[PDB]
Amino acid sequence: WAESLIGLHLGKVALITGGSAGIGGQIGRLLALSGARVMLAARDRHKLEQMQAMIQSELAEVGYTDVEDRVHIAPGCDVSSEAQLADLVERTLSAFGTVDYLINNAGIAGVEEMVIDMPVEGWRHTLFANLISNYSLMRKLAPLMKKQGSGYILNVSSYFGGEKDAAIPYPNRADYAVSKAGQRAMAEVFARFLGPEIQINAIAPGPVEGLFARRARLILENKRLNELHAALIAAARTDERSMHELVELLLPNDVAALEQNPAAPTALRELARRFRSEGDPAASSSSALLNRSIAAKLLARLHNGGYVLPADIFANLPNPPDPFFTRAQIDREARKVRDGIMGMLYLQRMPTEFDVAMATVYYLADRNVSGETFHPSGGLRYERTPTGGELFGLPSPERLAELVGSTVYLIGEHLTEHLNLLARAYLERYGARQVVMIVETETGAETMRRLLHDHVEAGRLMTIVAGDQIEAAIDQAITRYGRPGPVVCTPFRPLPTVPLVGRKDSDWSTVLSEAEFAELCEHQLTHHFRVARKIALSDGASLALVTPETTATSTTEQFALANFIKTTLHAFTATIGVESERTAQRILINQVDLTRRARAEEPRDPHERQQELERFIEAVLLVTAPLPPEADTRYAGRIHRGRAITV
Amino acid sequence: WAESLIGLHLGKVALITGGSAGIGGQIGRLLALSGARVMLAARDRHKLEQMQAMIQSELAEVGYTDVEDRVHIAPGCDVSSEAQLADLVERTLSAFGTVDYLINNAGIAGVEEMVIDMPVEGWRHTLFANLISNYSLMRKLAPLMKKQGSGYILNVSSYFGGEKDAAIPYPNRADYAVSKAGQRAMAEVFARFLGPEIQINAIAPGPVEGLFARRARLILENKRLNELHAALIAAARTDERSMHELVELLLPNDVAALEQNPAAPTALRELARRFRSEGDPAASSSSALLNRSIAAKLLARLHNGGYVLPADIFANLPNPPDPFFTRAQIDREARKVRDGIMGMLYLQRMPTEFDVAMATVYYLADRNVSGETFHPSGGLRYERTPTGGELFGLPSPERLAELVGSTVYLIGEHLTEHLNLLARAYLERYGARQVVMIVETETGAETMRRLLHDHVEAGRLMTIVAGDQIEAAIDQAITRYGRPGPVVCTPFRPLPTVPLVGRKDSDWSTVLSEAEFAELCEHQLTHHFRVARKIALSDGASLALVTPETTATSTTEQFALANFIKTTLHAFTATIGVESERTAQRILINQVDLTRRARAEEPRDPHERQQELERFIEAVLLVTAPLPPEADTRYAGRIHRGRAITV
Repeated sequence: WAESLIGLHLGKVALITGGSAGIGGQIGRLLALSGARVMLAARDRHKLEQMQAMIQSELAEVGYTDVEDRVHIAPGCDVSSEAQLADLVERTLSAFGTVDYLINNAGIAGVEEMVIDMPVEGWRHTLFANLISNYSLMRKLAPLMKKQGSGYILNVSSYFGGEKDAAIPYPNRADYAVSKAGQRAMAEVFARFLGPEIQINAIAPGPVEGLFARRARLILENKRLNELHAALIAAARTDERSMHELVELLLPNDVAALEQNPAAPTALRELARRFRSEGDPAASSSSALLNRSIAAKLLARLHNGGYVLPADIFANLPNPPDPFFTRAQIDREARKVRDGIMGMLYLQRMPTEFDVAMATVYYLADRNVSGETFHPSGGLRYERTPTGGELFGLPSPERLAELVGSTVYLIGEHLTEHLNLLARAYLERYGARQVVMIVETETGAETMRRLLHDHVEAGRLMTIVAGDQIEAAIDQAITRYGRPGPVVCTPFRPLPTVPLVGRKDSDWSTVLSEAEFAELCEHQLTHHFRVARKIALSDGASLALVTPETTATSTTEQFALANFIKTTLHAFTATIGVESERTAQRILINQVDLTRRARAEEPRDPHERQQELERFIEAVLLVTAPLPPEADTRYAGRIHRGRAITV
Repeated sequence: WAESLIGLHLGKVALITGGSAGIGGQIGRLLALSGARVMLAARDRHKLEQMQAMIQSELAEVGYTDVEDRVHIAPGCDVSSEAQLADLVERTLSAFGTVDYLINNAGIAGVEEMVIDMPVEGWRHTLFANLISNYSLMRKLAPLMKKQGSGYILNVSSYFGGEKDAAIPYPNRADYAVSKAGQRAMAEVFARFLGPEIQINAIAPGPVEGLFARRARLILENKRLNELHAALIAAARTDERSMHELVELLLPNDVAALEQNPAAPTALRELARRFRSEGDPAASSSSALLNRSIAAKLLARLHNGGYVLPADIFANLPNPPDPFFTRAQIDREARKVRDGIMGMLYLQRMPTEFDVAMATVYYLADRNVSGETFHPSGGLRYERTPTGGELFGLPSPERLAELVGSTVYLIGEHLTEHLNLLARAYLERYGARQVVMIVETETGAETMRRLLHDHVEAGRLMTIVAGDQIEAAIDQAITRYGRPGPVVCTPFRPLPTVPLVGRKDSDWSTVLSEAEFAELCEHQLTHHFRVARKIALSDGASLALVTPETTATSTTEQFALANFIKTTLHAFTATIGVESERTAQRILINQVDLTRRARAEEPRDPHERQQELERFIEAVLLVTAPLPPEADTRYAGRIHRGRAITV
């Protein structure tokens, strides 16, 4: 079976991260059998030593000599740590000299929560492990590749990272999806810079063959949380009771008593009815509203949304008797998950790690591909959200009427003209009651206060300085000015103008640093994640995520980084749109792109510029004007969530 | 170099069409060296015999025996002929029994004209050779593959056939592009049906290494045609002279005299000035307007657009002295073409046919991919048009004002509700002067006349029966009711409901026939091509191409065929949009999709249905309301052409 493989990569040196198991271990194995010298990096020394032994034993069996010189390991390697990645590269270059192939395979599942349950530090950790690590190793190894005149960077992404012009929603996995999309986007935008000496591609395997009760149980506990949270948020909107008083109705922990209470809000009585109808009579979840675990995670959502409740509100919650969910409900949801994955597959057969690695090692022999995403497995039935539509007009007069009397939050700093035009559109054209302008710095606040002096003097434009504490700034806005209806989130920072690759004979000293690439992710991805999380938790009606602006005079490097961010953020927008849709959250989340693919598409004169700024206002109004609630059908609801439009 | 290849496909039988040369000859060669038995089909016997000899000689050299039994040829095989494809399959199955791999490689360049210069029979010929041939061979060979429990269909498409969710405009190549897109779309939609026994994928190589003066000269002759045609059409719109009288200004064939004529229309005097400024003083094209060849092709455009001119109008045109274009202008355009192709490549190196075939033969070993398009070469800088945006509202009141007093042409038959709602929107809401309803049959005409009785009785709705003569029907409309402003083109026919695959142990007697697949292309692709060609030639202001309707009750087979058509037509729309943009044609051409990917996205109740039909009217108005001509900037012009939106 190895006959077609032996000799294919003879003389090559490969670094494989995550090389102790999974597809990474198999790529390491087959590259070694193909004749490459390999460094396998991973955390667990013991698993790495076993993999190294098996590969060395197989090389000896097919007739390699000095097998200890052909397979090295780098144990205790956590790719989320920049220091550990520098140590990995020093260890690899000491062992083998210049790396030919960087196989950026290492990956973690990430937080595995909905965005509104996702710790900000957990999201950042996923980006460090899964995405920033891929740039960091490229930044250290590409200079040596360019100097020797050849190299290959392969980022191991996923089908769930999307594809060119299409995002793939991955609910409960936004951190992972964005990381996977960023791995592909890095190949798409760096290929022109790294050519002609270096190839950069991604692989995006689908599901591969590699507890299921415990996951099905978490799905059911998550559904109970979502149903309770959505009804409490909906009730609080139109009831005179505070959220504290609404949550008190839950404390007897009695479904039938909540359903039958004529003074309970309709959203809570209808929910109680659903718990009885859809419930298993042998499950305590059919007669009790929640348990302490769901209660704690619900209280965290409410607290994270600026709702005022005492920390001990659930201290005396009656404990429902086991089972909360029956083995029958848990097993039915587990079959639904499993059957869901198997029904994705056109070929009705799960690919093996071995088969994917084999297709990958054949693919690495191709010298005429860069910027591409290879699907070593595929044929998948799954939802996709096309991105990059440019032909739109205004929303309906019915949706625009819903802006009258509204509280608008605008977030930004660098895009002062956009922010001014938006504030004035919402206030002067569409009868918003007030705009809260949330900027990064006092200097930004003063720039906006001078641009909007008339509305400031009239009490219609309030300014808040967020710095690096956007969630506390939004809490200040909720407390002082009221919860937001429409929200527009622009980036505080412009894109950097440093080189993305170095001259062949240079040290690359000025080239985008590992720390600068992290900062890019912080300012252009994490910023929107933090706002989306906080705004959804705080019951905002709508949220436009706005990418950085490219113009006819942007540097080629700014175009590359802009498109990196635009592609990567599409994964976020698509995922959180579907997560929100499927959990009955009102909020509409969509993306408005100020980034284009090519300078030739940008406005060239003042007239075309005016056209562009009018399209920007139109685009933001198209995604932020709320749906009159009768129009939020299943059909219209899916259209107005998780989409991106290009100005 | 063959060491990794020998044994990879041992025991397989492959049919390769176009197997005498190019990538096809190399795939044939490398599959044989890999251990496959191959049938190579092509037209020229002599080239096939040479290829067969070289491959047989190389097999003998690497140690195969009985090499005459391993490489057969099928000369005189024209894949555009259904009879010849049946003969090919009989010949192949006699030689080898069941085919494992169908390599649908054969392809022609096609007409290589803009749509408005493309004979309808030439377009049909391209579809027969390049697309319908791929279904025809699959229809004959898949039953045997399914019966034996395994098979592979590979369609050799092109990067210029686009990708999932993105069309790639290929000006002067609409027939080729649509054929290439259809090859990919066939893999995308058939994979679920052909699984699990059969894999179907496409390959989409970019430019490959495989007169250039003569092509550069045709580019310059084509530019002169386009500039003259655009100015005559523009002038005729707002001058009281007939096109015949406008063309008389050209007969002295004197650039300076046309520029200096104070009574000549501004569009023609400005064009004459451009010919002098941009011209080579040593070229006769700088002092003469045209030559007999350009004159004949111009007269054909005008005649094909229903303009009345005598056939001999150019009989006495003075012949400009050679050179019309200097070697200097021809060589500069040839360098521009060449440099254009080389500047597409991130890797700055042209892939070889050998390298692409090698990557392809490795790819064929992967058993876990279906429905995919593999790029064996790639890393290309080129324009793309994302498709499948669903979030749009109405066009601007300024664009809607431009509908007042307009002549609207609606084409269709099956979608009677859509046609009624459109006629009534344009007439009752947007003050169109008249609607010409162009249907296929008398029964369709009578259905629409009864639905629109009020507007019929009032003289606002005229009905024409086109049958299979849509161009003559449009000529009747021009003559009797005046040239069209906005035009909406819906398909006459619904999608068929026959099976797309047969049961394993059946003869497949009821499965979509080769003739039925041709008819699908005729009704759902050629229909829109014929209308686009005729409407652009006839100076229509705008054209919406509308795909077939899928609903929550469409058969799974109708969803597959709908999506086939939607993807394939996107290639057409994107190509003709850019062709029109780049040749200064006014007309706006865009696509409105009534087809969705999945039944779950379709409306489920009467309310969602009303929402959907309102979105349809909005979408058609968004692409058909003309631009007030000051707004048709370079920037706004590219936005409003070649796009697709999904209702």
